[PDB]
Amino acid sequence: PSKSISRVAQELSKYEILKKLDESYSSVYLCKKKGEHKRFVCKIVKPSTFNSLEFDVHILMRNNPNFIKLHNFVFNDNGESLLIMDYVSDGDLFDFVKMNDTRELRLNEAACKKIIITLVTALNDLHKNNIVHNDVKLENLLYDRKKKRLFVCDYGLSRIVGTPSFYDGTTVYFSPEKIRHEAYQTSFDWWAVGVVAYEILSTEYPFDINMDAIEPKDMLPLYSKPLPTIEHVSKKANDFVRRMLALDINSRLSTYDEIIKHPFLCF
Amino acid sequence: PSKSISRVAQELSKYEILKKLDESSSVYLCKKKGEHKRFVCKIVKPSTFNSLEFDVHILMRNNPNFIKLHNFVFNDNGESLLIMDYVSDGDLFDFVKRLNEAACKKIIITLVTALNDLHKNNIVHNDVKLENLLYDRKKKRLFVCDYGLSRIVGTPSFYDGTTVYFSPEKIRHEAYQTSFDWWAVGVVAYEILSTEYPFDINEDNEEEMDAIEPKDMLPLYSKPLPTIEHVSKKANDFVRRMLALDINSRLSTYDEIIKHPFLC
Ligand SMILES: Nc1ncnc2c1ncn2[C@@H]1O[C@H](COP(=O)(O)O)[C@@H](O)[C@H]1O
Ligand SMILES: Nc1ncnc2c1ncn2[C@@H]1O[C@H](COP(=O)(O)O)[C@@H](O)[C@H]1O
Repeated sequence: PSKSISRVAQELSKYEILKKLDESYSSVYLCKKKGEHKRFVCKIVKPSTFNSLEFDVHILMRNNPNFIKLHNFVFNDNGESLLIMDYVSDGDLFDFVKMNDTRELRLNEAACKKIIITLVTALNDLHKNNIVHNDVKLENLLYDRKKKRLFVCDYGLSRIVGTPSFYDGTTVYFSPEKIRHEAYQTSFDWWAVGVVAYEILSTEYPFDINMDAIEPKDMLPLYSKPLPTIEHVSKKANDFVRRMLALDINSRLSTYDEIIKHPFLCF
Repeated sequence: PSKSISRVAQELSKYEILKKLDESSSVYLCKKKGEHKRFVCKIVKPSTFNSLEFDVHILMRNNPNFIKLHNFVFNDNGESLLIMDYVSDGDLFDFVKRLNEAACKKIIITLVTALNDLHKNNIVHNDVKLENLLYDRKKKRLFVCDYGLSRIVGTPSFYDGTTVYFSPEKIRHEAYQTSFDWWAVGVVAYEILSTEYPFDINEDNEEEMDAIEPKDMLPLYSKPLPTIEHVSKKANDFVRRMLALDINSRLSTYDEIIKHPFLC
C-alpha cells in the first residue's frame, strides 16, 4: 500500500544501539527500542557476505525453545543487512571451561548430560529440514547457570544437506568427512557435538594440540591417536565421547538415533 | 553503529509504489528515486512466507535466468516485502495463448541449464510452468520466477503447486527431487513446441484443469503422446522421453536431458 515501506522505516527506526557485544563478516550489538525495556540483539552483516540460509534457520525453528527468535530482518544487495533477534543469555559453554574462571563456573556430569540431550534434540529438529548448523561449538551454545537454558545460535554457516562442502567454520571442530570434502551432512554436526561433549565433560579439548596455522589435513593424524580418558566422569560418559569421536564412522555415533540411545543419555 | 540502521531505513525509503500489477501475496510495480529502472515489490502475507523463496533469489543472484533480489524486509508480526527486478511484461503462457523449433530448442536449453544450476544447491523449484517462466519477447530472454513453492531435496512432499504439471513421483508422494522439475520441463517443452497441452484434457477449460485430482493424472500419462506435426523427429523424440511414464524410460537427470540429440 506504500505505507508498508515507510512503516518498515518507522518500525526499524525505533531501535537504539547500547553496546557492541562481540569481539569480520558480521558484528553483533545490544539494541533497544527507545523508551522500552526489552533488550534485543542486532546483528549487522557486511554487503555480499550473507548466507541466506541463516534466515531460514531462524524461521524454521521459530517455535523451538532452544533456537533464537528473529523479530526483524532487512537484507540489502548493495549494503548492510540487519537481523534483530532476542537477547537470550550472557553466557555460553566456553565460559564454563575457559582458563580465566573468576566466577567459579563449573558443569558437573549431570549438567553435561542435560545439555547434551537438549543439544542433540534441538539439532535433530533442525535436521528434519535437511539443514545442518555446520558451526556447532562452545561459543555458539549460549547457556547461563540461572536459566540453565541452552540456545543454539549463529546460523550464519548453516548449509543444505547434500551440497558440496568447503572449509568454512572452525577447523578444530571439523569431522573426518568434512576434512575430506564430503557433502554437507548431519554427521558434520554430530562430530562437533562430540567435541563439545568432551569439552564440557573434561574442560579440555579432545585432541593433541596447543594454532592460526592449523589446517584441516593436520587434524587427521590427531584423530588417529587415542582419545584420553576423562578421569573424573563416569564410564558411560567416557564410552559416549569415545564413540562420538570414533575416526571410523562405522564405529561412531553418527546419527540421531545412535546418539540418543547411548546409555549416557538414557536414564 | 546506529548509523547503519539509519542508512538501512534510508535505502528502502527510496522506493515508491507506482501501481499494482494484477486484478487478482500482492505484487506492485515500483520506482526508485534517481532510477528509470523499475522494480517489483511483492508483499507477502504474514505467517505464510516460504523462507526458501528468499534463498533461491540470493543463491541465483548471478544467474541471468533468475530474478535479482535487491531488498527483503521480514517482520515476525507484520507484512514482509521483496523488492526485485522488473524483467518482462509477459510470460511463456501469454506468449503461447508462433515459436518455431529453433526458438523452442533455445528456451529449453536455457531452462534446463538454469534449473540445473538451482539444483546444485539441492533446491527444486517445484512449480515450473508456463506462467512461472517470464519471457521478454524483445530480447527473447527467459526468467524463472515465483520461488514461493521451492523445496529442499529429500524432504517429504505434499500436493502443492499445479496438479497438471505433477510428475508420477510427486503424485505418489515421493520426497521432493530434481525429477519433479524435469517432468514439468517436459510439459513446458511439449507446450511451446506444439502450442498445446500434452495430455488428454481440455487445457482451455479452466474449471476442469483446476479440479482434476493428482490421482486422475496417472491414467492420462498411460496414453501415447500425440505427435507434434510440424516439428522435427528429434523434437518429438525429446518430448516423448521427457514425459515417459516409466522413469527408467525417461530423461530424469540433467546429464540425460542435456545429451539428447534435440538439445545437442
Ligand atoms: N541472541 C543472543 N543473545 C545474547 N547474546 C548473543 C546473542 N547472539 C549473539 N550473542 C553474543 O554475541 C556473540 C557474537 O554473535 P554470534 O557469533 O553471531 O552469536 C556471541 O558469541 C554471544 O556472545
Ligand atoms: N520481475 C517481474 N517482472 C514482471 N512481472 C512479474 C515480475 N515478477 C513477478 N511478476 C508477476 O508476479 C507474479 C509472481 O511474482 P514473483 O514473486 O516475482 O514470482 C508472476 O507470476 C508475474 O505475473
